[PDB]
Amino acid sequence: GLWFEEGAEERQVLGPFREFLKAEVAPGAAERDRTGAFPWDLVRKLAEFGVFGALVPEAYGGAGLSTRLFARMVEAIAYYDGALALTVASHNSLATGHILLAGSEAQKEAFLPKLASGEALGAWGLTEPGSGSDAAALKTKAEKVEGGWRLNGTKQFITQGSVAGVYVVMARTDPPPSPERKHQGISAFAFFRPERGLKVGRKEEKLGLTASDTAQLILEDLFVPEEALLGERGKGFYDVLRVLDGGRIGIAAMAVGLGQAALDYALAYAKGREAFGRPIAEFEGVSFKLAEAATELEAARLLYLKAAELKDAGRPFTLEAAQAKLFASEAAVKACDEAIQILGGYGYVKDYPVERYWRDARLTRIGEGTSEILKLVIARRLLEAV
Amino acid sequence: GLWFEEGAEERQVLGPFREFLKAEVAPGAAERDRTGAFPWDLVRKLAEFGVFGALVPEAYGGAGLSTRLFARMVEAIAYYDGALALTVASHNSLATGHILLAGSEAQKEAFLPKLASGEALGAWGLTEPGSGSDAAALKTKAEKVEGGWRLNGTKQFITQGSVAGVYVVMARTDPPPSPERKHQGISAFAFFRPERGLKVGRKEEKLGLTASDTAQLILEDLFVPEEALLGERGKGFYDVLRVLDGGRIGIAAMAVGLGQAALDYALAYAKGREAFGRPIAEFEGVSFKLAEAATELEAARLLYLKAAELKDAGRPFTLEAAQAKLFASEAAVKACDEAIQILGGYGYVKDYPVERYWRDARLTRIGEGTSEILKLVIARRLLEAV
Amino acid sequence: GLWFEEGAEERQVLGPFREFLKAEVAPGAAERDRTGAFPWDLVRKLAEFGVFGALVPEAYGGAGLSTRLFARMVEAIAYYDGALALTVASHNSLATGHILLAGSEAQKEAFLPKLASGEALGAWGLTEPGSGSDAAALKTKAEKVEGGWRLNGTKQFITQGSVAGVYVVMARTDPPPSPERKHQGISAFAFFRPERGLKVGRKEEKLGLTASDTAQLILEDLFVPEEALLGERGKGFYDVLRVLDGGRIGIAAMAVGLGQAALDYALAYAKGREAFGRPIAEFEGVSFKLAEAATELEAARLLYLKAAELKDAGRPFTLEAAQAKLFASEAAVKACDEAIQILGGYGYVKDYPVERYWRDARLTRIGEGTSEILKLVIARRLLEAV
Amino acid sequence: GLWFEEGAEERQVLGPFREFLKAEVAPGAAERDRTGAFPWDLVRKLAEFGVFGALVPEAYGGAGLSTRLFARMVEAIAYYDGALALTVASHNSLATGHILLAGSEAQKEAFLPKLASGEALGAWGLTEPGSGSDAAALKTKAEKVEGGWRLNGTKQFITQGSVAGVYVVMARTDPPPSPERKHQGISAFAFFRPERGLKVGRKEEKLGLTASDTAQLILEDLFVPEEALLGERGKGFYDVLRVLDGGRIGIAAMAVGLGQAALDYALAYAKGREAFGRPIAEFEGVSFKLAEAATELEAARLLYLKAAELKDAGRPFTLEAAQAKLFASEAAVKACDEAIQILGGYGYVKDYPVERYWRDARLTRIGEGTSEILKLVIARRLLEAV
Ligand SMILES: Cc1cc2nc3c(=O)[nH]c(=O)nc-3n(C[C@H](O)[C@H](O)[C@H](O)COP(=O)(O)OP(=O)(O)OC[C@H]3O[C@@H](n4cnc5c(N)ncnc54)[C@H](O)[C@@H]3O)c2cc1C
Ligand SMILES: Cc1cc2nc3c(=O)[nH]c(=O)nc-3n(C[C@H](O)[C@H](O)[C@H](O)COP(=O)(O)OP(=O)(O)OC[C@H]3O[C@@H](n4cnc5c(N)ncnc54)[C@H](O)[C@@H]3O)c2cc1C
Ligand SMILES: Cc1cc2nc3c(=O)[nH]c(=O)nc-3n(C[C@H](O)[C@H](O)[C@H](O)COP(=O)(O)OP(=O)(O)OC[C@H]3O[C@@H](n4cnc5c(N)ncnc54)[C@H](O)[C@@H]3O)c2cc1C
Ligand SMILES: Cc1cc2nc3c(=O)[nH]c(=O)nc-3n(C[C@H](O)[C@H](O)[C@H](O)COP(=O)(O)OP(=O)(O)OC[C@H]3O[C@@H](n4cnc5c(N)ncnc54)[C@H](O)[C@@H]3O)c2cc1C
Repeated sequence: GLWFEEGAEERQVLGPFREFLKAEVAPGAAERDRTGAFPWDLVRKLAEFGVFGALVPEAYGGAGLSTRLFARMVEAIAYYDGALALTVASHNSLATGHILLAGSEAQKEAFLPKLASGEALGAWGLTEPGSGSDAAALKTKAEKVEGGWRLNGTKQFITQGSVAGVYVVMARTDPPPSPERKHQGISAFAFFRPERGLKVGRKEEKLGLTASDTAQLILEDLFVPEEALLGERGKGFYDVLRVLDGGRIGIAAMAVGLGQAALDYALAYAKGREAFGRPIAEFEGVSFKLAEAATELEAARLLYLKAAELKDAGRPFTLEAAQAKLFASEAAVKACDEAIQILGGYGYVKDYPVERYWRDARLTRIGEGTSEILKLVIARRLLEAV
Repeated sequence: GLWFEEGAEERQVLGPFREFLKAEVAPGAAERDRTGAFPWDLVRKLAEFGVFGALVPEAYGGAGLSTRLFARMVEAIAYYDGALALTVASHNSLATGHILLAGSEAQKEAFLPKLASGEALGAWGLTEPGSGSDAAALKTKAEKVEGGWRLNGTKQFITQGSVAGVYVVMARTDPPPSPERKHQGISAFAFFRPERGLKVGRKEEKLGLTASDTAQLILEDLFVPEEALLGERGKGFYDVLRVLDGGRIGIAAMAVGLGQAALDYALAYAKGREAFGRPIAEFEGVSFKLAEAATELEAARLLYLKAAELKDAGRPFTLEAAQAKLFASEAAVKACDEAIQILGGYGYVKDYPVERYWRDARLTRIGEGTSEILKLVIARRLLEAV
Repeated sequence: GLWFEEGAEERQVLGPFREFLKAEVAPGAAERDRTGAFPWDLVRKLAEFGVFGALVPEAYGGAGLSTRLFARMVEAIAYYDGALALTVASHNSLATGHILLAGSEAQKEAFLPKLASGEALGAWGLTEPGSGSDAAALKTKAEKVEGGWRLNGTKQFITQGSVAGVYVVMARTDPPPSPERKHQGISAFAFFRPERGLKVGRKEEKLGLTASDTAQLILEDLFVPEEALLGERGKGFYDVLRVLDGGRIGIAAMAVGLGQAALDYALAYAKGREAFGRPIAEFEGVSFKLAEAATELEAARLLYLKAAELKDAGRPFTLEAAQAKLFASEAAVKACDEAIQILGGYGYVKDYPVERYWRDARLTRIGEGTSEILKLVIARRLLEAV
Repeated sequence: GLWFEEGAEERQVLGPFREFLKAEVAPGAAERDRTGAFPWDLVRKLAEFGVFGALVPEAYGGAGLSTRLFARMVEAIAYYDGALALTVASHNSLATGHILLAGSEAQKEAFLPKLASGEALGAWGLTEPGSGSDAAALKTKAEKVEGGWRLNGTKQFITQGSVAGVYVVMARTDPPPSPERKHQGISAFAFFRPERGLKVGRKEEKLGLTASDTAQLILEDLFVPEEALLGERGKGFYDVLRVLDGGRIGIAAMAVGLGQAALDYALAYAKGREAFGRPIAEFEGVSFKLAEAATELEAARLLYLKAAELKDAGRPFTLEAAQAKLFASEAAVKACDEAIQILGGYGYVKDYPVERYWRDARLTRIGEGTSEILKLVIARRLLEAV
């Protein structure tokens, strides 16, 4: 069909997928938000579908899907369970994506098959206690030893950090030429869950996405073989930025899914709830919110589809991925907040899903580049183009 | 001192009060947000101070404070514990306020002393499952019987609903002349916790203000004596509106307190957290948020002080109370959301208080008149004045 | 290349078109904004580009272009002269579009060739002094007489009202079945500039779009032949609604053009203007404004391209055209206001074009359905879909 | 009565003042916006009200009014004529205020009587073509010569620049110790309109405030006596900062006046204009805009009254004046834009005053410190307080 809508082939995949989500994922979303229990059962079931190898080429045991279709799949998952959407998006975009992007043929044959089947979930460790937005300020170090490297440092807020079977960690291998250029000298390392040298820190409770595994990683004299070095030594940061460009498309889709769920719930609610003798949807104070949210969410969807298209075409998309994530996350969180408002007192109670949608969506304005950082990324590119 | 700042007499009360809050209330705020355990210990300690009889005249065993001072006290409590602030604000403004406003000398001597000492917490039941914003659409009925009345109906989201010793419930005693004028025929009833006829429904879990008691009340053939009728029969709605005007000043103050706590935390954090070689407070993306929030919160404070002043002067303040609550709640929630953003990933974790500040403040845009309802109230008054 | 980009065919047309605009239209834009002198000379030259018969089939002497290409052409014109863009958009979308939509073969052969060549500009009269948003409340009457009709009424703010050679006027021919169905009974009439019966009222000075011809039309027992009736008698308002859907796509494009011009100017200015030792573009207070505007403008463009595509595909597009116009107009006006701010004092002086961009763009949130009306159109469609 | 209301004394002054404004100023406001003709006649009459020497002590021939009363007077003027309000505010706050602040007894006796009577209007020249927000980067030089100084430089956008009888110009007299301390070495010079050495450049057309005199000043080896030095040599910028604090209070009041005029007009219009069978004020899309604007404008007024009070009390008010100006200007411009929207097409025509209100108010977010600069001033004060 038309570029902006789901084509026949996309519907053939997404239609059945959405029914699976409604039947198997939706029922326990509220409970998972309360308990935080990692959904191993659903991971297993999704993995059997190839969801955890979505972007991985079929040659490596993956589904070989396009960025566009995978993004739509993430939106679909997020509509029913934000935590699961983050689990799926991060696994595919970050750890797996980085190995697919910079891995040698040997590394891709060793890691990709296990990641694509779900046998091994992937964790991507960039952020640290002292550095997030300024990611190049990381302090984890990698020193050269006989047979490989010795890693020492701490990673903060790592998704799948405690359940991962494969880890990709960024560490400094060489001194930076200057503080302005501290990105130089950083390398990436890919390795299977260590027998020793890696421990999970005190788990933090989160505002939302309860069931998503987020943990602190403490690396103490962790040994990794020579084959662990991912990409060229000291040039890992450029690769990190390319990985985040792709990851941002997934987060944009995640945001749209959560915002759409909130809008859909508010629309249905406003049509059935009456006040002053008529459905509240008849008051502009409610209908205008619905119209604005619907419009912004459609705009956000078009933006992430555009970014995905550029990536699928092998063209630069840094600016476009940033714009998509920025707009989708900001619009989605606003839509969720308006949905809470439309339900009134009921929007403040956990028996209804809207308060969870907001709590889950709220992280999309922070993860993989805060909205502030993205505005810098966007402005810089705009100014360069004069 | 100058009208807009705390005078010497106000500081004499608030200064020591704030230290008490820092030492006895602040320490357990996070735990109460997780467990929802009603703070009986703190209620007892505050009650000994007269906090639960703040507006009640000294003749009835109250503290006889001004609306202005009580509002500042609510802001102070909210700064450290939103749930406790709501408990204090609702008890004083609604149940107690309604009895003080419309009670006969006999009723005030019977109820006020117990409410002012905290021996009896007050619950005010207006809202029902089918009516909130359109409060005059309530369905609870009061039928005249020998010796008094028989009440039947359900109240929704009632603060102190399960722990109250005194209840004030609104019910229809006479048929409305028309749907446009359904407010006519509604009466208010004040009574001590019933030996029978009243039961607490399934408790709902909330987005925030966890430790604040919120319950559904089910009235089944509840008998109340003739002396229970509060105000004139069928004219209780006008009184309800006057009670809400006063209550809105307290909620405005509550919002300001929560927003100020968020701003203060973000300011301190931004000064100590460094990125790209400098405190993040040095980046306009952060400092502009701080400046805007500080400015809006000060404006909100001036607005609630103005409303309080008018009430203390015995002058109309419906428009002013609505403006104060509308602006304070909207500004406070925005400030809290910006504080989450400034802390970044840390703003999304429960080890820090900012995510709780937002969750607690979020109800202020809904309770005692949603922002939408308040805009209607304000616009109507503006248009009447031409 | 990709759907959202200009295709090979589009570039071959838009490339030289833009060159013409920069050389012949841009130079006098500022002067026209000051004098309001209608650009008859530019109209003649533009007519050569197919621009005054863009959507009219080649059979009737038009250019036979797609809605998508025409929309891009309107954005291009708007980038350099907002008044000219409105002249082109209205002529094509309203008067011409209505005749193309409901005209009989005889009417199309008689009117379209003259409109499509620019020899006769078209004016569309719907709005009246007492009705705009509530367009079906028009009072202009059309009484049936021997061999035709006699029209009496006043039309307000009609584009091309004083310079038009062809007029399309909506007038009531039959009584409305009920006040709720007042849209029934309205007919459309197409006719050439009469010798009498039509006079132009006191010209009003406008905030922007100075050179765009806007006038009040006073119909005084204006006679029109039987052949003047456009569409089915009493079904004129239905055609009007269809005409507005198409028109809104053009206004959305117009808005994007003006907003893009403001953004581009602000970007160039911020890169060259220094303060405190560096380009002001290096301060986030400035760069964040630029990033947000750019993000919203690109979403707005995607929205109008989507609406144009649906129209070209013969599919429903009422909802989509409303979303495009609403989003684009609101985003463009904000971007223009931000540009004024970025230029500081220079943004307040007419020597620079940004203040004009805002004044011109400001009408896009009002014309062809105010933003408020569009939110209603949007909400209704969303709710009807359940 | 209450602090925030007009006191007995204020009403006795403002009552007749407002009557004068409505009778003598309001009638020609629209015409002056079209012609830009400086209102010399109104200046003479206003001078009678003490308005051109409002803050000047009676000893020096002034009115000896409080900052609070003067601020209310500026709001009153702005309500009817924005250009006149700027003329009064700038004359009083800048040129006159600077001489009153740093002038010696001899300078005050020589300048103030003439400025305070309106016989000599005052121009304050700080801004230059290359420096505005970064005011300390001024390039105008003051070389020491026999019996005085010789000034060379260009001043940009100077209010009263071409009609002033007294000029206060900032020029560098000594080299800056370092680029970071460039504010040191700047001096102020007060002098009467010279016979040569000062010429007015090409007048620029403005977006609004048409009748306000604004001009570029070219100083060409302009000689001024030793007595021209205002304040301590090289310490002129410190006085400049103090002058701006006071000026910002006046601009805040100006903004409130314009915003209030727009709000009042929109309220009256919405009550009388009907659509779809009822006053448009009955649609929340319109009434919510009115309620928000009214709420923000009253907060803005409270903020400027607070700042004025602190100044009158001899207490610090830098932070407060910045907050007042920032809030008032932003709120007023938004209210004016909403008024344009509420009038629909009529809001876009000059026959109605709302488009002028917006154009006039728009400068308040730029003059005497852009909103961006004010947020910096605010943030710095907040952070210094820890
Ligand atoms: C639930 C969750 C899951 C996550 N999963 C992963 C993961 O799987 N892998 C991984 O590596 N990381 C992960 N993260 C970390 C996340 O990427 C970082 O939190 C984020 O990139 C930076 O946030 P921060 O906490 O470092 O805040 P900071 O970087 O300290 O920033 C704090 C505030 O300062 C602002 N700021 C900083 N610099 C500037 C500037 N120059 N201009 C303007 N504003 C600025 C920021 O926008 C923010 O508002 C996760 C975080 C969370 C909460
Ligand atoms: C934690 C909590 C504590 C509370 N405590 C008390 C208490 O102590 N005592 C008590 O009596 N009640 C209490 N309430 C109830 C509260 O007052 C009501 O929820 C509120 O007044 C109305 O909300 P609602 O749930 O009825 O939503 P509704 O009234 O159904 O409204 C839903 C949405 O429609 C909007 N809307 C409705 N009408 C219009 C209109 N005409 N125009 C535009 N928009 C409209 C509302 O603004 C809202 O966005 C409490 C609620 C909560 C959540
Ligand atoms: C420069 C210019 C060119 C124009 N050219 C043409 C033309 O070529 N042909 C033509 O026929 N007309 C033309 N118009 C008129 C334009 O179409 C109308 O102005 C518009 O459709 C309705 O605006 P109005 O002035 O009637 O405002 P109103 O309809 O009176 O509305 C006033 C305010 O009330 C709001 N409002 C009204 N109803 C509701 C509601 N139900 N809910 C919420 N808000 C509501 C509106 O949004 C607006 O904010 C032009 C106008 C201008 C200024
Ligand atoms: C009608 C009018 C009357 C005036 N009257 C007077 C007068 O009487 N006397 C006088 O001396 N001047 C006067 N001015 C000038 C006015 O004071 C200056 O324009 C203003 O102080 C600075 O604006 P600028 O044009 O220099 O913009 P710039 O200083 O170049 O700033 C341009 C943009 O960059 C932003 N910016 C700059 N630095 C930063 C930063 N560090 N962080 C974030 N953003 C930044 C600004 O906010 C603005 O958005 C007047 C101007 C006008 C238009």
